[PDB]
Amino acid sequence: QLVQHEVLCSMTNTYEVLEFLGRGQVVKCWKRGTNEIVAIKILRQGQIEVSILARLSTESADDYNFVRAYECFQHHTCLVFEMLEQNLYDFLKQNKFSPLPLKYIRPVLQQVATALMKLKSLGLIHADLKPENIMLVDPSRQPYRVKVIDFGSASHVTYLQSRYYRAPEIILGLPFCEAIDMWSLGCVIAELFLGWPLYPGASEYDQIRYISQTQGLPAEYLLSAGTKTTRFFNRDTDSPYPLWRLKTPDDHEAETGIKSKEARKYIFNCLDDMAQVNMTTDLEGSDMLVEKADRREFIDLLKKMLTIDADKRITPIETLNHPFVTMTHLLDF
Ligand SMILES: O=C(O)c1ccc2c(c1)nc(Nc1cccc(Cl)c1)c1ccncc12
Repeated sequence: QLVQHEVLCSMTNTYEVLEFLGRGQVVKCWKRGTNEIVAIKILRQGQIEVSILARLSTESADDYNFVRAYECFQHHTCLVFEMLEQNLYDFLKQNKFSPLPLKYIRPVLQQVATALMKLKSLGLIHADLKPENIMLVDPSRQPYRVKVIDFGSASHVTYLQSRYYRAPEIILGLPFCEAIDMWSLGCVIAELFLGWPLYPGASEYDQIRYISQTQGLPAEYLLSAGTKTTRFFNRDTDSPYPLWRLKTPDDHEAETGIKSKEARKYIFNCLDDMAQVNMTTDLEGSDMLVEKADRREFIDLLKKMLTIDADKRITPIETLNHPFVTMTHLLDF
């Protein structure tokens, strides 16, 4: 867990520490001799990280919108990163949790989907995509330019992801791949759209309960394959063709001690019902057709990212081709 004060020595530079950033740990340091401020992270989970940072060090961090890693050096192994400004949670919070308009959501989506495409091409799973792991480079001089950070959970093709952004296959204990990151991306853009997480479950039970209430139960063939399914669902009869039912909150609390909570600011009966919420009424004529068409494309993309079966879930390349991202739906105006 190390300690603090001032200064550290690289294999190629020297870094004076100025400020603690959070708990491995991350610290803000001055690249001595330059005008650069950098973020240094001080950590087998480190071996996997450095290797993946290495396999990406050869790729274009700016082109694919993932954080630039400069050098690795032991001192405890340290990792030097470019300094970013603000993660998406602090952005929303600093904005009093008001919705983000779609026109600003679109370029964030496009940059993160691009990074996911780069990761899928290298056979890599990020496994911790979430608003804290997406940072605005400079919200004032480069508005809405973002970098994906934190490959500490990353892996090549258990208990993964941050719970609000966790895919059904991880909740249920199914086989999985890089598709889990696309589910997290859907939860991220929905949250920018709402100003609040879509599925803020306080436990894995509440998480799959929220998802099931808005999207229906996962299909029987998924439930029957999951190693964790019976923690949250009962077979009302034996297979073949069990009648799968979600445990009720009272029943689930009774056998578990976990009390269910209500953490949602919005409860949708289905994802289509999102399309209308928080729209500007003042829009006149052709501007409102634009907005209504933008929202239809956005929920259409959102539903394909939040497809419960990972085999049917849209891929990064295909979202980069979706009209919400490309804006071909707006040419009809
Ligand atoms: O892991 C990385 O790749 C990683 C890479 C870059 C940053 C980071 C983590 N964490 C930051 N802040 C932060 C905020 C809260 C908790 C923690 Cl542990 C760290 C940060 C800030 C400014 N610029 C780059 C970073």
